[PDB]
Amino acid sequence: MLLNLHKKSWMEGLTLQDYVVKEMLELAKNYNKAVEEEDKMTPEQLAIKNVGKQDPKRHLEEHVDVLMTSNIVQCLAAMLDTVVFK
Amino acid sequence: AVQKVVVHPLVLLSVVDHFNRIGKVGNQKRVVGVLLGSWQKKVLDVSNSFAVPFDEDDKDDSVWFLDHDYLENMYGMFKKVNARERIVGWYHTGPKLHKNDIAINELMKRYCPNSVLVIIDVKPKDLGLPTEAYISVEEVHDDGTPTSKTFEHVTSEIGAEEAEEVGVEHLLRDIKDTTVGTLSQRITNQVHGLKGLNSKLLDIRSYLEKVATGKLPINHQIIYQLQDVFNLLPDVSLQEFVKAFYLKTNDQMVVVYLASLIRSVVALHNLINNKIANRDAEKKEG
Amino acid sequence: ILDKKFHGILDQGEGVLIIFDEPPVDKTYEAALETIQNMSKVVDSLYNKAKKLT
Amino acid sequence: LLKLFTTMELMRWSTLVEDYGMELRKGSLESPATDVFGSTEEGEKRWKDLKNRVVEHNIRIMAKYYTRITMKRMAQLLDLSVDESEAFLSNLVVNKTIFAKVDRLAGIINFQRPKDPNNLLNDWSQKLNSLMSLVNKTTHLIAKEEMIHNLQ
Repeated sequence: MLLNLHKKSWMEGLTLQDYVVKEMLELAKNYNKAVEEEDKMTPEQLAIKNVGKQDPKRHLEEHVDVLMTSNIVQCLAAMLDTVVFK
Repeated sequence: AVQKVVVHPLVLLSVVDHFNRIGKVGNQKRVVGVLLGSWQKKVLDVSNSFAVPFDEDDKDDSVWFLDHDYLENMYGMFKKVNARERIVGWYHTGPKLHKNDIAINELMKRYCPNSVLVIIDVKPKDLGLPTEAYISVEEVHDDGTPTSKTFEHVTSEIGAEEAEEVGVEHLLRDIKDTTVGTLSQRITNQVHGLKGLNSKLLDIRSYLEKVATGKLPINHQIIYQLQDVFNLLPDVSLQEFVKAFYLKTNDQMVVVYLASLIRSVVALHNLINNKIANRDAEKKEG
Repeated sequence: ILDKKFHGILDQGEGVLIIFDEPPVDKTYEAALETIQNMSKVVDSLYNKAKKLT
Repeated sequence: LLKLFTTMELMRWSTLVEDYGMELRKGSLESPATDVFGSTEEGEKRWKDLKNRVVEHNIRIMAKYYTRITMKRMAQLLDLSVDESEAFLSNLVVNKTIFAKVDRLAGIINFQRPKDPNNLLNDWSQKLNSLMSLVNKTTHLIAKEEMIHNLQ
């Protein structure tokens, strides 16, 4: 019951009250441009030569999962009209 | 007065432990107790509660017993160890209300004017929400009786506090916060859709039962008056959003163009890293 | 309207001459500018890819 | 005068001209009627300021109450003329504080939002506002279920 009242209270939304859908996508396309060009500028400077040098500085660019989960949220929350309505 | 609260599950285990006190020895089978409340703001707050030794009989259903040393000087010992905590209300089980409720309301109002009691459940396998909160005002009626202290409902909610899940969430281990996109919202979907339209099936069913044999909600005309607030959308026989035809077209527009563009760029993320990393670490044969 | 602009398109039969555009759309622009160089990288890597095999 | 102060009562201006041209006749008291109305000077500009106020008030309340409207029906429902609305609305656009819209080829004119640039609040209004009231309908219709199940 505290598991229930932790992912029912201590995580927001009492589940009647979640289904931010759009202004979060305005801010998220700000994200999906600003994160994107930095995802662009870096891997130009990957090991485009034939060097056998072995010393990396680690930054792990990738930025995939933000896009992925945020846009699954965007598509299934754009679903909300056809879902909750009819 | 009382509008919304902040309630922490220490009161909940303080219900369940007195349930352990009177369950195996079960003779009157009920947990009725007193809700101490750190009344800070218009929003209420609780960090303590105690269960009174108590009975409640069925015949004339107004025989009931506090323990006023356990009510007064235990509260005084509590006030000595914590003066911030004071009384705000009480709690009980047996979610079916009854006639003695208004009597313990009469006595709970003299301790705190805007008091609030708590209907609980000992096993919530609910939708769900936790336990209940009221507000006792006097609206008397359209009837003309002496004063009607009918229980009006406060919308109940739950707050939080630092360092109060330390071992419990450690024991459950099934905590999964960041997964919204597959499950955490479809649970809400199932929940609000099915569980709201079946409460609405109780609405049509109960109120058509009032049509057949029942109150037939006259003189609380806020029932159908608020079904009009539902009836913002009538949806007559063509379902009537053919004015939202182009609006829904323009709504599908934005997110689906986001889908097309952004997910093509998501492919451009995935594929290049996957192919380069795999071709490197694969052709390195040793 | 010809030489200079304030982006007033010729709105002959309305009565406002509505002056409108959305200049920030440049997420799409920026992604195009990405693709142009992303596959310059890929094509530069293809030399290694089709070279170190055979 | 208080009746003029909240939608001003959609009326004929000359009826109020009756009701306030009696005030120069009214009583021994005539000097406020002189200062406002009985002046062949600034008080005549106060007459025309009342003209300004009545057409401006038609703008003030009807610029809320506009979806689509013809030109000349407006022009005659402004307690004034049709072609005179050229100057009598050029002043209301050098007023420049109401974004507006008119068409002279078909007469259909309109004072409104800048042509639906953001479609969101339709969805937000319906879903969040009304349907969160509807998910509150669960929370307070079980409360009213408890209300009726006091006596049930």
